[PDB]
Amino acid sequence: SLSTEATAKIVSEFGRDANDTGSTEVQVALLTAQINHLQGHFAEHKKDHHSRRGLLRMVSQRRKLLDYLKRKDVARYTQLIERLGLRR
Amino acid sequence: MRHYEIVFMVHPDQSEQVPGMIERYTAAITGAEGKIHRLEDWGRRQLAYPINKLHKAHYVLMNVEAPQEVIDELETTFRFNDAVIRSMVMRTKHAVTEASPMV
Amino acid sequence: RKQVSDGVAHIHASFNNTIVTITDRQGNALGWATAGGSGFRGSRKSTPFAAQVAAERCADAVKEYGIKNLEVMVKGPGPGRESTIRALNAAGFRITNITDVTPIPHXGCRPPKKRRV
Amino acid sequence: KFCRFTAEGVQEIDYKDIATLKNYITESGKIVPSRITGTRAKYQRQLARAIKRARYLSLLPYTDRH
Amino acid sequence: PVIKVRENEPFDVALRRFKRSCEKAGVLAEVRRREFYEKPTTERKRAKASAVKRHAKKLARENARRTRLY
Amino acid sequence: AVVKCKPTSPGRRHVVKVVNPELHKGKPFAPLLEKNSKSGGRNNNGRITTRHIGGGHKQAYRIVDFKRNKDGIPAVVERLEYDPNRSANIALVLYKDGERRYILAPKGLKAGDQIQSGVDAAIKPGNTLPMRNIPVGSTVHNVEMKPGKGGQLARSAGTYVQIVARDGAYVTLRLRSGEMRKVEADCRATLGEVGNAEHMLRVLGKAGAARWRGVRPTVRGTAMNPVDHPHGGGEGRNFGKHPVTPWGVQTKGKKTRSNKRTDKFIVRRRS
RNA sequence: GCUUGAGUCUCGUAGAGGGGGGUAGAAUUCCAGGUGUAGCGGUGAAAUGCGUAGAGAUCUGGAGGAAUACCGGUGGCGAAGGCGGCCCCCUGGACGAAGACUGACGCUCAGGUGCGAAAGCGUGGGGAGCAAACAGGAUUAGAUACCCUGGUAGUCCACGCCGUAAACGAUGUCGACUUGGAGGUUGUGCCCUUGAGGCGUGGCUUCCGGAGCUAACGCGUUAAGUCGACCGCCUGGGGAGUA
RNA sequence: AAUAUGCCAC
Ligand SMILES: [Mg+2]
Ligand SMILES: [Mg+2]
Ligand SMILES: [Mg+2]
Ligand SMILES: [Mg+2]
Ligand SMILES: [Mg+2]
Ligand SMILES: [Mg+2]
Ligand SMILES: [Mg+2]
Ligand SMILES: [Mg+2]
Ligand SMILES: [Mg+2]
Ligand SMILES: [Mg+2]
Ligand SMILES: [Mg+2]
Ligand SMILES: [Mg+2]
Ligand SMILES: [Mg+2]
Ligand SMILES: [Mg+2]
Ligand SMILES: [Mg+2]
Ligand SMILES: [Mg+2]
Ligand SMILES: [Mg+2]
Ligand SMILES: [Mg+2]
Ligand SMILES: [Mg+2]
Ligand SMILES: [Mg+2]
Ligand SMILES: [Mg+2]
Ligand SMILES: [Mg+2]
Ligand SMILES: [Mg+2]
Ligand SMILES: [Mg+2]
Ligand SMILES: [Mg+2]
Ligand SMILES: [Mg+2]
Ligand SMILES: [Mg+2]
Ligand SMILES: [Mg+2]
Ligand SMILES: [Mg+2]
Ligand SMILES: [Mg+2]
Repeated sequence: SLSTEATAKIVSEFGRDANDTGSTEVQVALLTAQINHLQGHFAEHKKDHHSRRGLLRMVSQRRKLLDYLKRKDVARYTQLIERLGLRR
Repeated sequence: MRHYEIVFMVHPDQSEQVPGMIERYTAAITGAEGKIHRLEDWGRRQLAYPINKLHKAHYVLMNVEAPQEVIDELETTFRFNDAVIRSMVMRTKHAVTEASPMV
Repeated sequence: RKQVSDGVAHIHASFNNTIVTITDRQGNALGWATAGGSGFRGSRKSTPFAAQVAAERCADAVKEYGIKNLEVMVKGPGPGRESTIRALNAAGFRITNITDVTPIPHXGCRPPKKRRV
Repeated sequence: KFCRFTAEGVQEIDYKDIATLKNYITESGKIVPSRITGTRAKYQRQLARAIKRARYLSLLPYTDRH
Repeated sequence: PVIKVRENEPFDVALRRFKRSCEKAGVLAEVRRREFYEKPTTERKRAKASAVKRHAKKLARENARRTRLY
Repeated sequence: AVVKCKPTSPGRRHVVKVVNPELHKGKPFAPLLEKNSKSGGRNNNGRITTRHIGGGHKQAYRIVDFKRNKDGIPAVVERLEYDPNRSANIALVLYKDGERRYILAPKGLKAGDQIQSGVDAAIKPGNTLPMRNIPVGSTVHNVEMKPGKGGQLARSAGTYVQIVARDGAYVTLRLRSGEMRKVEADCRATLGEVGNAEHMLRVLGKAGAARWRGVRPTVRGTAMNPVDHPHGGGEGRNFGKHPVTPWGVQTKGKKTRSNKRTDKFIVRRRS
């Protein structure tokens, strides 16, 4: 659960329009922000398996969106992974 | 900034020290920038069951808009303060500024 | 020897025996009687008549304290909840309070395993 | 004979109103079932929560005999 | 289940009122329930069975209301 | 960190070592060291009083402050250090007036932590207060038995003493042995357990690891000869004796406390 | 290219969903003491056991562990295993209304990886109650059982491992279509909230039953009906899920 | 409360 202001910042810094909340890079950036936030939580709650399942679901959704972006428009994918610091 | 409802019941012998408790607690919250939204002293009420063999105690209600941090220092305050015989702090959906049903 | 006037009668009626104890209002026991001590073994030890006899015997054993009225506190699920109080009032104490004080854990420990007779 | 809280529009049973809370506890301090009291399920859950909080705050007994 | 014998309340009616207060509290039912430990599987099974039999009885009741016997 | 070793050799096969990485790797603080010569278990008569002691690595005594006298002056934990003289680790702290000192390291302490002693000290781990000010139900360490004498109870690694009650000028404590002892209310104590709680998980793995700590071999009594030990003697592996110390006192279960001077401070034995 | 699949955002919603920390009262047990006597406890009867060294009962004050009466509901949440006192911190999912956004980004899944009741194992703790093992009493032809009286591991915690259950709605996941009725629970809209009313619409869930299907029993819009996609699995019984 | 068993074509 990202804060509403954090979601707004991510949309504003990754999408063409401030109302562009469904763009592929917007979705991937939201997923990456939440995963980075949750890493610290799961460093201290190793036995929170039910939450870890939702984290893994976000991981897989981000992977699917990244594959879609890569096989569609490659340059956007490369710029996105550059701005997000994802290895692949 | 989360809305909290703090109810703490004080040893009757310290009925005179309760105003000092309230002043220092509200000072702490306002210094932490949190706003007290409601505050009412139930006075000394009889107890539905004895606590530490005490049958009466001095109830204090206060609704605040304090950061969770300063709420935690008030938690430790109630813990290590031997006069506050029982405390309960609750998250509320919104601030409550009305009048409590016991007024 | 000591005069108490106002006493409390604890009845403890389990499925097998009834213990009736008269105390002052401080828990200091003044006397007691049991269905097993009233001459009942086994099949008969846990019957309302046995509880009645035990209560009568306890009432007579606590006579010289001059007890006039009794609180009554009942514990357990046994048959000796009914005839015991009847026998107390028939003995003559003014029964002013009847309370059930049966322990009911608010969960509590784990009861013994269920029998398979 | 229905749920008084949904008859009144109140959506939370505030635990500080022992005058209302008493209506829904037996004299032995137990909570009265929703079947008996006619309260709908949501307000029965809210009511049980409020009763438990009041019992913690000693505004209600956990039981009659203490 | 605490009662107070009031003014001009005879013993028999005081005992009767105490009996009804004890039954209203249901204490003996809980004590006979707690005498032994019954597994959670047994608790769930017998709760489901009691509910099933109640539903079947009420359906049979308001179905046989529409049945003539003699 | 409890790190098992690898069985690269029979002496290393079973070795388990607690490698704390926060420990200072430099040399200890010089102005608080002292000479500490070994004894071998020999007293001033030169006879072996305590057997099975001798050898071992040379060590230097670290003047650890068990009194926490400097009260009212906050002290910041400069660093944590390895003390050879004890199971626990020590902590070089530095007061605001420029004095450095060593303290027993409580659990969860790090470099940069603030600690304080005195009546008005904040009731937080690492701090030192008298027990009439420490809340009941607390867990403490470095407990004093006489006011101002210095800490003596719960100083080993990972131990702690629970303040279970307060009765007037006394307070009742539960010690690690299970004993229930009365201690004057003005005896100081320090909050929290003692650090290095993993110390008991280390396995020495070989005889040399014991010898490095000055623990000489322990001959079983039954291997001796009847002139040497009550258990000695026998054509074969014989016994038939009730197990006794080398000096004839029964050694299994025969209680030996006899201090009626302090029997009045024991509320309950450890049995 | 498009949007009706899929997904994101905005507002709220209900919940024993999870992890961490604290605390509350009831109760059993034990310890110290007071009153107080000869029984208690147990059973189908009985005895072992407890008790005149003063039990049981009753009262006071402590200690400690475990589980959360009533609410409680073929109620709720969860992918499953499962989860129920209260409070706080971190956190996952579902759902509804209106709009905007992306534009097939989807469904399934061999091998792989994760989770996975209980019992069990390793280390360190803890240990009230219950209780395999065990011992005694009884029952019996015998009774290494049921019953009784005690009782250890273990149930509890931290971490690690096991990876199995009648792990079951014995019913793989996803999607579409095909008469109903009575509920339960959770939102949302209209009016009249004109008496908590009706009138719709969503989500999940329980019972009965229609066509159809089934060997029958039965399932029956939450299909075992009519179809599509992918995967798993079966080929007489025993041997054997064993070597 | 205890109440074990039933081999000779059909
Ligand atoms: Mg039994
Ligand atoms: Mg010398
Ligand atoms: Mg030695
Ligand atoms: Mg040795
Ligand atoms: Mg020998
Ligand atoms: Mg020899
Ligand atoms: Mg010699
Ligand atoms: Mg010698
Ligand atoms: Mg000799
Ligand atoms: Mg020899
Ligand atoms: Mg020899
Ligand atoms: Mg030999
Ligand atoms: Mg021999
Ligand atoms: Mg597979
Ligand atoms: Mg287990
Ligand atoms: Mg084993
Ligand atoms: Mg184990
Ligand atoms: Mg163990
Ligand atoms: Mg034990
Ligand atoms: Mg036996
Ligand atoms: Mg047994
Ligand atoms: Mg299987
Ligand atoms: Mg199951
Ligand atoms: Mg099932
Ligand atoms: Mg199966
Ligand atoms: Mg799948
Ligand atoms: Mg569901
Ligand atoms: Mg059907
Ligand atoms: Mg079929
Ligand atoms: Mg096999």
